[PDB]
Amino acid sequence: QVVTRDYTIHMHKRLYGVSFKKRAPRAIKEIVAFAQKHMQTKEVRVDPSLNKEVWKRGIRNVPHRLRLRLSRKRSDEDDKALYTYVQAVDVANPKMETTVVE
Amino acid sequence: ANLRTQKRLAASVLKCGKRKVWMDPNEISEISNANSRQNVRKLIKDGLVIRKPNLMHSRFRIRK
Amino acid sequence: VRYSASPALETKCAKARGAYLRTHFKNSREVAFTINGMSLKKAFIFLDNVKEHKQAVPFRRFNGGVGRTAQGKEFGVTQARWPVKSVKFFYDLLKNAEANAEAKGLDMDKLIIKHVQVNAAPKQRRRTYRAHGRVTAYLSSPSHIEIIVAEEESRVSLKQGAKARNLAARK
RNA sequence: GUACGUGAAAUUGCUGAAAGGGAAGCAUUGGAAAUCAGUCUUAC
RNA sequence: GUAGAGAUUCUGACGUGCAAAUCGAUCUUCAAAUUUGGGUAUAGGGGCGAAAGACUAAUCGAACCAUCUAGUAGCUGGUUCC
RNA sequence: CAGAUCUUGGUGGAAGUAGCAAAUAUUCAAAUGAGAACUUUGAAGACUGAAGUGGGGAAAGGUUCCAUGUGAACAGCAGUU
RNA sequence: GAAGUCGGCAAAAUGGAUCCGUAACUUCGGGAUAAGGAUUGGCUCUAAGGGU
RNA sequence: UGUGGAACGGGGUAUUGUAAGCAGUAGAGUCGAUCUGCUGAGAUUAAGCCUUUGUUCCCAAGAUUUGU
RNA sequence: AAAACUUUCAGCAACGGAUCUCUUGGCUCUCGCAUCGAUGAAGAACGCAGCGAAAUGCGAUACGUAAUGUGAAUUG
Repeated sequence: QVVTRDYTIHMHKRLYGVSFKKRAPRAIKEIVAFAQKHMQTKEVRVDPSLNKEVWKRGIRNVPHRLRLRLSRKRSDEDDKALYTYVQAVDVANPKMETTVVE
Repeated sequence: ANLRTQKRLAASVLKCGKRKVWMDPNEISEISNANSRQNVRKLIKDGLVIRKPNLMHSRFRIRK
Repeated sequence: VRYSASPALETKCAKARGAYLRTHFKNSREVAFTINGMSLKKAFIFLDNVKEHKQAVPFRRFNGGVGRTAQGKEFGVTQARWPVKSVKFFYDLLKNAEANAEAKGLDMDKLIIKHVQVNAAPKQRRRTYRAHGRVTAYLSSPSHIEIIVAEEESRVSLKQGAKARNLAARK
């Protein structure tokens, strides 16, 4: 249930052809959909630092790949919310496989 | 909740713009209790309200 | 105020009313026609599905320009929508009717939506400004809604008489 | 029940019934279905 | 050539407009017959006019208001039960 | 009274339709709350770019100023503002 | 490359600065930025042009 | 519950034109445009490219309507 | 070709405010009377109550003072 994993997302393929003025908002939405499909949780909280890194190169230029850390955390106030917390990971090259964090 | 009055007071007391006013986001309840200029000065003294530094406009490239 | 239908006999029913609700009368009518006749529990499941875009409310009378969808096929229609404001009002009234049945001592397992009606409420009116210094109406069409939940749902001639006797009795 | 006497029509929703192959309405005649009165029973 | 003052073209946008005259591009002028605030003067068969019958409160080949006035009608329309 | 582009008021079909497309643009977390695309705070991304979307005044308005409070109604979505 | 069209309408093309060059005509003032040519970055350098 | 699906990674294919870093008995000159080597490198590559003895993950479900 | 939809009819419920009944109002007629102001009128402005915005009333003696009459209220 509660599990933490690193993924690489191909934002280049998911943003191909997207209007320049919606690129970064679309990237955030693709992060949320990416997290929902992987961890099967409808509630997804994006870390403000991850939002900062997505918007790092402006609204029009989003990095071609992002290294994400997805954590299916149980809850804080509710009993069985079972939401995904998504944050950024600083690595030399995001071109690497999915890993399971201890 | 609403801290618009506190921000206008803080800008006036700190002698800067509301763009330069920073409130500790973890002290909203105590900042909201602060409703006068004495209270805002006490917040600034306690460090819960800070005037942020100006944005960077270096003349290094211009001098070079 | 008295309801439209002969039911609302309080021995075996419940009812709930809403007046002057600020939501579109046409959307409310389509929702009411869709939910009319299904069980109260299944009505709740359907309404949450509409709120979540898993099912759609068929638009049968006020369907002008309504787009097509695949979620109308279980009602045998092409035009269907997801009016969330109207469904939210209907959800609140159905919860109120269920509460009334609870206090009245009915059976929640067997309750069905026996009657639901939407009527046009008086229009509140507003102004919109047109070209060439013209002003016209920006009317609002509220709805009165009422719901009732309930349980379950020769002489013969002389010749004819003689013929009948001589044929049946004699044999 | 103050959106307050009575509460019409236009128009509207619900219910029941019915009708419908590019209008509808009407007139005439009968069928079907629903509905109903008179008459009678008595008086001499 | 900028601000500012204008308004040539697209006979573009819009044309139940953002707008009862606007927007975009293009264009004319930009130190003087220049642009303009406030004060003040000129009022309807009058004013004012580098003159278009222009303008004079979205009203101009005679402003607007109220009265005479329910003006007049060989003209159009309507004119109610069996 | 069925007519007069009749009068006044009311209400329809059109129709859940035309439409809500100028002025580059928002996003994440938290708070509040029944309810948050829109309120507030922090973070980020932007714009006006000193002939400003800045700071003031005159004409005009008149209390719109300020704090507190908020069922509606109004802010052509929403609204705790 | 105007064959389009009533018509080059719209669009394109040109465009700053430096140097060279500049016709008819003229009221001698202009025309004129006529027309036509060339040149333009970065970097390392010197050469002059002022004050006590 | 499969030569299953997905998310990535690897390979191929393609586009561009040899990335950043460091090194040089290269560089007009009085630090320095630039050049050379590593370096057909690096970046990008399905978003409607191909392929994968790869890696991790997901799936034996809800609703709804139907009888000769 | 059953449902939907459309139309018709009826019941109920809406929308709307007709109708009926009322009426401290209006209109018309008749009768009677003659009385504004520099001794500040008609009109206007701003105020006045324990809690009032308007209407009504009043003027810093401000929803009134005196005097006369009535006789126990005013009223949210």
